[PDB]
Amino acid sequence: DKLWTVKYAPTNLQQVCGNKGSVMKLKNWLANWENSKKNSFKHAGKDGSGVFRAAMLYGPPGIGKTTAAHLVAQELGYDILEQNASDVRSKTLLNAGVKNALDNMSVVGYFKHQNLNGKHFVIIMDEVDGMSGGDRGGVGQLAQFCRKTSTPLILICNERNLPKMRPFDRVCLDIQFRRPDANSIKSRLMTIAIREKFKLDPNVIDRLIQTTRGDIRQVINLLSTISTTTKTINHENINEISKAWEKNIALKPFDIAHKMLDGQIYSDIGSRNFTLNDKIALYFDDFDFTPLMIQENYLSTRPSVLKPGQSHLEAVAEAANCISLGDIVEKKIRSSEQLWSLLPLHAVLSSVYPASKVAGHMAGRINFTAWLGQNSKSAKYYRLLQEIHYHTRLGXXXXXXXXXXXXXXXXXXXXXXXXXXXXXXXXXXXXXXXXXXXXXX
Amino acid sequence: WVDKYRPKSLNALSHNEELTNFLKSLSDQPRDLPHLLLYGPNGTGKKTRCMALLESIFGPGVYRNVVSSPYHLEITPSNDRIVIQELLKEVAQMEQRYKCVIINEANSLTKDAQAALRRTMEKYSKNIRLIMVCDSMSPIIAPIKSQCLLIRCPAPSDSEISTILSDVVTNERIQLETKDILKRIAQASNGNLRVSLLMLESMALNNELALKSSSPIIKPDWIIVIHKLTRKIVKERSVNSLIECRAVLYDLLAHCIPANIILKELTFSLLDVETLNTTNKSSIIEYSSVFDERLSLGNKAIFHLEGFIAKVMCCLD
Amino acid sequence: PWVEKYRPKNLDEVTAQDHAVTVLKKTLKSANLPHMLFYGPPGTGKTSTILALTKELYGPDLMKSRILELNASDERGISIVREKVKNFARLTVSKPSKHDLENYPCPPYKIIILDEADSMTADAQSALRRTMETYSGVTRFCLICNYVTRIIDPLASQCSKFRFKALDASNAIDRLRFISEQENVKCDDGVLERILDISAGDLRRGITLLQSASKGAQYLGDGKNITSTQVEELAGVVPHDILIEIVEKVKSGDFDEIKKYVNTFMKSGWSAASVVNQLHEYYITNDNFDTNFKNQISWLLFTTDSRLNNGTNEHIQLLNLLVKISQL
Amino acid sequence: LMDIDADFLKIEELQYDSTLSLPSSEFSKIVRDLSQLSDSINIMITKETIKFVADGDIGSGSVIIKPFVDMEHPETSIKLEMDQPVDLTFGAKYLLDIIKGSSLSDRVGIRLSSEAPALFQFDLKSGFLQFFLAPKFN
Amino acid sequence: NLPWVEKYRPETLDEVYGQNEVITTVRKFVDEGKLPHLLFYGPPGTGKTSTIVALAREIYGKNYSNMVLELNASDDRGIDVVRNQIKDFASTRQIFSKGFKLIILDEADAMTNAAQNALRRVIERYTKNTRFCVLANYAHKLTPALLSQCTRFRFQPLPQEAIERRIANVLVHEKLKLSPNAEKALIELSNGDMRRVLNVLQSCKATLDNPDEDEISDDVIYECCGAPRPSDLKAVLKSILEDDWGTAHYTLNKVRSAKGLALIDLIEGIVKILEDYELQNEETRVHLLTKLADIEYSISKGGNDQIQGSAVIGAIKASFEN
Amino acid sequence: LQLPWVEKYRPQVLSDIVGNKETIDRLQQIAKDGNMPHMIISGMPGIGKTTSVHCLAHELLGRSYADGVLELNASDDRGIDVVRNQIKHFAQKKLHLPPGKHKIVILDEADSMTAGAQQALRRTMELYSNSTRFAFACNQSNKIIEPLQSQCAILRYSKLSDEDVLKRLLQIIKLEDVKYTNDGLEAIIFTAEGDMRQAINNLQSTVAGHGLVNADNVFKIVDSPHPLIVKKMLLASNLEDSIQILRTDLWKKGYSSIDIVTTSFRVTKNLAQVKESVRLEMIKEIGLTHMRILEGVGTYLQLASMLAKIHKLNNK
Ligand SMILES: Nc1ncnc2c1ncn2[C@@H]1O[C@H](COP(=O)(O)OP(=O)(O)OP(O)(O)=S)[C@@H](O)[C@H]1O
Ligand SMILES: Nc1ncnc2c1ncn2[C@@H]1O[C@H](COP(=O)(O)OP(=O)(O)OP(O)(O)=S)[C@@H](O)[C@H]1O
Ligand SMILES: Nc1ncnc2c1ncn2[C@@H]1O[C@H](COP(=O)(O)OP(=O)(O)OP(O)(O)=S)[C@@H](O)[C@H]1O
Ligand SMILES: Nc1ncnc2c1ncn2[C@@H]1O[C@H](COP(=O)(O)OP(=O)(O)OP(O)(O)=S)[C@@H](O)[C@H]1O
Ligand SMILES: Nc1ncnc2c1ncn2[C@@H]1O[C@H](COP(=O)(O)OP(=O)(O)O)[C@@H](O)[C@H]1O
Ligand SMILES: [Mg+2]
Ligand SMILES: [Mg+2]
Ligand SMILES: [Mg+2]
Ligand SMILES: [Mg+2]
Repeated sequence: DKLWTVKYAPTNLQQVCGNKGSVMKLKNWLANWENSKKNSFKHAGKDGSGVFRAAMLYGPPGIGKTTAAHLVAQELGYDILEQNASDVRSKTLLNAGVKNALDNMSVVGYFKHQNLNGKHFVIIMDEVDGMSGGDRGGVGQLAQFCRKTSTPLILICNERNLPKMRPFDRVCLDIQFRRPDANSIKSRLMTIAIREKFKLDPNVIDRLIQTTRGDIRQVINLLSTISTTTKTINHENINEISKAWEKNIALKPFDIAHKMLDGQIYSDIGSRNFTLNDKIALYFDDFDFTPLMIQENYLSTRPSVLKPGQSHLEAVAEAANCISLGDIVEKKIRSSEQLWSLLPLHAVLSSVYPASKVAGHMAGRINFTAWLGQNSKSAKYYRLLQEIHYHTRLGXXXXXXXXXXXXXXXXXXXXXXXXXXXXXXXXXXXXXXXXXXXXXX
Repeated sequence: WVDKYRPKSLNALSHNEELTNFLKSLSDQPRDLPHLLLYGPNGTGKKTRCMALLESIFGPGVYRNVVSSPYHLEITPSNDRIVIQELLKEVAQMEQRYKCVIINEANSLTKDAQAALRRTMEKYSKNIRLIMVCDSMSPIIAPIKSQCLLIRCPAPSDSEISTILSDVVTNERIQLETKDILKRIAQASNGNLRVSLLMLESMALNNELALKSSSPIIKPDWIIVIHKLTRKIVKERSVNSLIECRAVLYDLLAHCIPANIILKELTFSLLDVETLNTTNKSSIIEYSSVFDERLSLGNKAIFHLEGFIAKVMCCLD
Repeated sequence: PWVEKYRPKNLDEVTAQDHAVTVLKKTLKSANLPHMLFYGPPGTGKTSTILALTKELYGPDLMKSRILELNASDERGISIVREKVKNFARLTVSKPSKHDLENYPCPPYKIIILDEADSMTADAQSALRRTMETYSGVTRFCLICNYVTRIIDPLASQCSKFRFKALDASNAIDRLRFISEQENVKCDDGVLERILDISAGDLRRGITLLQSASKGAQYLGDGKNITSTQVEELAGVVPHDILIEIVEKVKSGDFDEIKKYVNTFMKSGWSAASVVNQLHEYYITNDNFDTNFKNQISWLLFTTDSRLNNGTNEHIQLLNLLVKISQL
Repeated sequence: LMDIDADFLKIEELQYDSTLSLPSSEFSKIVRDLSQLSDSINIMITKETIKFVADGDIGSGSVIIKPFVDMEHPETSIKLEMDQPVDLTFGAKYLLDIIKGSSLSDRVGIRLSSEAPALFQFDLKSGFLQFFLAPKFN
Repeated sequence: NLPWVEKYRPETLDEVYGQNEVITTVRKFVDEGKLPHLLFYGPPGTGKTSTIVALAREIYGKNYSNMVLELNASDDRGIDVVRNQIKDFASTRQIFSKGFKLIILDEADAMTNAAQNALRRVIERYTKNTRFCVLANYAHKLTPALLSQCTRFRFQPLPQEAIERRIANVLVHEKLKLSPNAEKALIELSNGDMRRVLNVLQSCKATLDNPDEDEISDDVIYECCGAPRPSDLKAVLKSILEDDWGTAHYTLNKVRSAKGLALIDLIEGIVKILEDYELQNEETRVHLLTKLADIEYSISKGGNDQIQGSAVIGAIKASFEN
Repeated sequence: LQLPWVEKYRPQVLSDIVGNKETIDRLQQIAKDGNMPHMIISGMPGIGKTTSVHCLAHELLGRSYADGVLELNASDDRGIDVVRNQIKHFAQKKLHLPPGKHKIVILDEADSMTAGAQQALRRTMELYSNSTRFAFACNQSNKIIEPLQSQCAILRYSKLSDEDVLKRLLQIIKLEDVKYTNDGLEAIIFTAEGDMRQAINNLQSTVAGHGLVNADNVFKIVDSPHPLIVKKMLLASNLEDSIQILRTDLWKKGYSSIDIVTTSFRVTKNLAQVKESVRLEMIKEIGLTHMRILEGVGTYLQLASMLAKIHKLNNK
């Protein structure tokens, strides 16, 4: 009846697939909070989680952040007072609302009372990187609370390295959540399936995760599509329903790359059963991923379409070039909300053409696009190198920094005696080091 | 390190006297300094020949998201024209005696942006003086060229770069076995003082401050990887190989390394390969000449670098 | 700066481009003055022609009273064009003074001049359209730019086109000699013209050399003229000899040698892509190269040039160009 | 109507350390006055005496009222059944919100206890509107 | 005192030249009570705005302003204006006469996709009571969902016929004479844009006029709208084809600088003058059109006037080795 | 009154949609059960998305559609405020429905919804998914912030095959007694490229002005270069011949330079006569020129170079 992500939502931190390291880091902080307070938050314990009034969770969509924060709170007996983007968190309302609970106790904490925190709040300011123009000065006031609160404060966001999030930098314990581990999600998904009365090839359960880029919430929803679609599952159906489901609802981006890369469609015969018009049309079946898909695996095929006496390499270079050209086209299509009339050309230059040059037998296997997550790595690191520059600009363009900050690595990693010497003799602090350490790594 | 021995004054300028004097003879009217446009390779000493000229004119204490100082501010376009026309004009309120503004990477400015800065120059030129640092005065509209000193900044000679080298050791107490170790460095960075120096510190901390004839030149995290890729490209020229080169590129990019930079080094670390005849090479540059444009006209960089390698593996195999 | 200190104060002052001005003069006596689009290379006299036409038509009195100007500096968004611009446009003309009615022709209309209209968001240009069409009865626009391509077809249609041709070395010397005289500048022979060639068309730059250079010839105080080679060194042009190295290094020479040499040029040499421009003028003029050579070299400079106008890597592009011309 | 998943609480009649009562219009004025001085209002019931204090940055605010009973107008009388002293501090914002019940009953009952939420009550001819306010930290 | 461009603006439908197929269908539609949503698309100065304005008058007469709602790129038309003002007018009956309302969205292609999308949803919900007319230079800049909502009427470039006719009208109510092949030149250079014709024609009624009865020649026109002339252009070709480089490089360099011409113009004219020759090999044609087309393209982005010129000489020359 | 046929013959039940069979059935099943997940239906213009969702809405709620469905499209206010109130209030609304049914919120043209608003929607559909389910309809799912994306199923829609377009085309023909020709229908199909709305609209405009739906009539309302001519220009054995077709039949007749290219591409695509490899190299050319036309240089010259390059390939 209820969505699956709901009915199968963790009930104990003992069910959060992944980030277990960060969950611990979280739970701890929420434990030593009373003491951290007792000590005026000036004793950064062996964890550092001691000089921070509030914690800042962050990471990709559907990986357990909101589940952890809530759960870690309910586990230490505290009562929860949460807000999110659906609420108005402007500086005005913020100061006329929650500001008042920063040093207050739960009225529910009484009619519930052995609980040691039952009468205390854990403020969960969720979806903070979602505070728009409907929250004037919200981040500022919120970042000010991280310094003057008298109760645990937990903030969640997806992009910690954003400009809007700058005011939060030095003010709180930011624990990172990365994309859960496949085995974790694979194991979890299995458990689900079993309880849902069905089985699935570990190769299917595997590529899903790969498509979902780790979004455990998405896979769960995506996995509830089978039983919800068909009326009655049977002994045999299980093995075949995967097809219609996988090649349609689930891994559709794959059945596209498959068809597109099948040489049988480019041979004189099939060449007219599945016309040029159809090949181009396959593109409009997911014009979002199709270009990414072809580029991803146009070089992992055993071509059957090569002209007589044409090497696999040569034909690839031709598609390589076309892939390149199609890009030029895309950029322009995305430079003017009014250029969609160029998509057909892009269909040809980014998929159909490159494909026809190497279509045939599938040597390896259709892989999801590497470009997306690969675009996260590069981006998430430019932000780092950036803040590092806006700290060394005192001592070359941000570019000349990553192409000259090589020597620095030595006199900052070399042996790790002369510790303090170089470190401080650089005008760097704690975060100035922890940050420069990440990228350099 | 390198930041240490940097000329914090014009009297310290030890490079290109023709200009070092040009700057002195130019600072003879601290109340009348025409706009300035310095162009040239990187690490030639221009950006420093700037903040050193501002203490010569303004107060030496002229050292302190923008880099502001009690005498000047630095603008780095890292839209953008909005900032130019807005910030600047606001700084034009510096009268109620002008103020200097340095435009780093005047190449990173869009045609639609420059046009704004131009008019802005001709406007409050009384309260504002511009110092534009850049390389290759190609993407700079003429309206600007004829409103600022067209000053070039040729890099130091191999023999002149070494001179500034043996000096650093004399202070850091380094042991130079001979001049060789130095002169090799100058030819290694080909003129990039930012390198030759940041280099002489690298192969100096690895040789225990005792420079010996065995000089393991500086080899940054990336530059090396490019060469290992330059190799794989000449050895194994197959589709399966290309797939590998991919992951390498994908990682050079994910580690904040400019794609147009990868192309550059790679395009030349291939031409230095003796195992290639006039043909292969003259076809390699052309392919880079072409794929260079491709990069500046699109967004997904790999798509362009990969296609470059493919055309190469064919030019060879 | 003589550049602005010598800005034509009257429509007559602007010589260079007259094919358009002569027409402006005669239309000056009519309220039928069409909207206009001035366009041409840099510093050809466009912005001058406007202010002049205006002074010549309104006189300093109604000057700032019934004329609005917005340039690359001023903010010109969809919001501004539909507001400030549309407002002053729709607004009723101002009442002339008794004196104005006596010295200047006070047309029953105001003027909106959008200089550097070249860099206006197409959106804003569009918002300009109906505005500068329904208010022709009292308002008239002037759009200036360097490329017609940058101005939306609709507007190019509404405006009467005025193509400001470059400044021919013949049209320039006249206005140049008049500058050297009024400034007692000890100019040599191969100077007056060398200035125009180096700054072909852009008179502003042609004058900026005649000023930033003569002030340097006085420094020497030698009273000695200010020859050719004297100039260019300031303009940014590359030496003639350092060029001959190129030509010869290409007339014969393997790959590596050029790549080797080119590296040298980049290393420090005048980071001027203009090397291309000069390699052009050379080969096309030289009488020792066959037509078949002229032809192919022509196409190559064009290719590399086009490649260079895309923010490409200076070095790469230039290397290839030399390596290709050599194969020829 | 709305679909509300109410976290039903178990309110139980407790024995508060002190139990006063006074005109709602008065409690209102007092609360409104003091709230201009601090974000917190301290209510002290010591030696059969009602004392409200507000300590801010601009200054402090102190109000004290002694029990009595005017037979002329029973509704303007201040009661007070103390059994043990009480010193609690409440958020000014919540008192400013509770005083809004000052249109239902001309009198307001207040029951305080060191270990429980304060209880402000307004009497209705056939019921009541009561507020349970949790205190601040000590 | 309106500049001719505006002065001779069709006051009624019968005054619009060269768009008859549109005028007739539209008028029939109104008389038959089956007027669909309209999309008038075409290049500049073809009669689009003139036409709906006139069509609107003719339909409502004076109740115009109170029965018609017009907005254009000069107006604010973001999503807010659409759900509000526009939507309001579309869902509210008329105050005066009974019938359907009319909303005119001029230069609709200037609207954003967001707004266009909202616009479309409004047009969908109130199609049974209100009529919309969208105008644009490019249908392709219009959301398919919007376009798919109306009947299209392409306003094509004014044909010789039409333009020759209007020229006749202006010559009467204006003491003006135009030589035979001078009217022809004006035509060939206006590319069917009635707007450019009326413009140059007054750039002469204030140029040559001395005896108030002069004769406008081919020259007066070619020079007015700074455009080449067969003789000049057709000469520059010869110098390029026959004479040496140095010589041709001169001919071109002079003809354009002495007449204020630009490669762009010359190229075009040449391509056509050259399109009639009977070349030897077909490749001559190909490579020729190719390079010339490449040149023209690089110019639109500003390369190097000098080189690009030598490029034209080279291309034309090189290709003529057959 | 002038009831548009795109509206008059709009599928009123999941059955009537000639959509993407596979996916539609998926919906048919959700219609019978009731565990409708939040979903984002994306795809090209006019293939039956908005129809689809509304049809799913009914078969699920029957007489409840009235109070259990809240539609909000581009013509409505959908900012932070409405999302934080109207929408939220709706999900919090009490409505007694059968075991597996939930209230539906339909946000059409969802790619127009500002991020800030989408951002403020997140929590609402997460907290009240037990009584309220969301359906997003758009052309670009790319414009939907990921947090919302991970909360729902993504259903891609494909353009309609010519067969499918043809069927619903005939179904309307019978109910309207329209006089048609086979070539006439092929003209509509050919010019709708998988867009049912576009097809129908044209069909009606075609009958509304010529009664009989024949190729000649169809291409009259379309008013674009007639396919036949464009074809005879791309196949001309001599470059001189085709340039004449471009000069006499296309340019001289006043067709847009954009009009020419687009049709050229469309025709090259269906040129079965030629070979895949060939049609594609041509397309690559027509497109290159096309993009040139879009960058301003839409000159006759350009079109000529296009045909020239074509011949170079169709000769090699
Ligand atoms: N790490 C995890 N382990 C187990 N189940 C998970 C995990 N992450 C997500 N889920 C499922 O996904 C649903 C939502 O996860 P949340 O923790 O609320 O996501 P989130 O990381 O806050 O995502 P946002 O709001 O888009 S940032 C839960 O109700 C779970 O069923
Ligand atoms: N035709 C001319 N006659 C006389 N002086 C001229 C002429 N053209 C330019 N000048 C000089 O060049 C300077 C610039 O002229 P402007 O009118 O500002 O040029 P422009 O054509 O508007 O240039 P842009 O903005 O770069 S396009 C003036 O101050 C003049 O002294
Ligand atoms: N078909 C025509 N018949 C007569 N005069 C015309 C015609 N087309 C244009 N004109 C003249 O050109 C001027 C502009 O025509 P408009 O109808 O405003 O053109 P348009 O098609 O709306 O142009 P845009 O906005 O640039 S697309 C008018 O004032 C007329 O004098
Ligand atoms: N698959 C289909 N079967 C039958 N009729 C259809 C189909 N697709 C579209 N139609 C007709 O086209 C009209 C509009 O289709 P819609 O469902 O609104 O398309 P759409 O995909 O939502 O388009 P947008 O909003 O522009 S993306 C309907 O009212 C139908 O009459
Ligand atoms: N004249 C000089 N004498 C000594 N060191 C110099 C000189 N010029 C440059 N350097 C070195 O180069 C570094 C920075 O180069 P920079 O001035 O920014 O040049 P560019 O702008 O070409 O990159 C300095 O910190 C310094 O170590
Ligand atoms: Mg969450
Ligand atoms: Mg100007
Ligand atoms: Mg119009
Ligand atoms: Mg829809």
